Amino acid sequence: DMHDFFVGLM
Repeated sequence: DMHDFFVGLM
């Protein structure tokens, strides 16, 4: 999901 893009920010 596009929201997963945040997990990659971590």
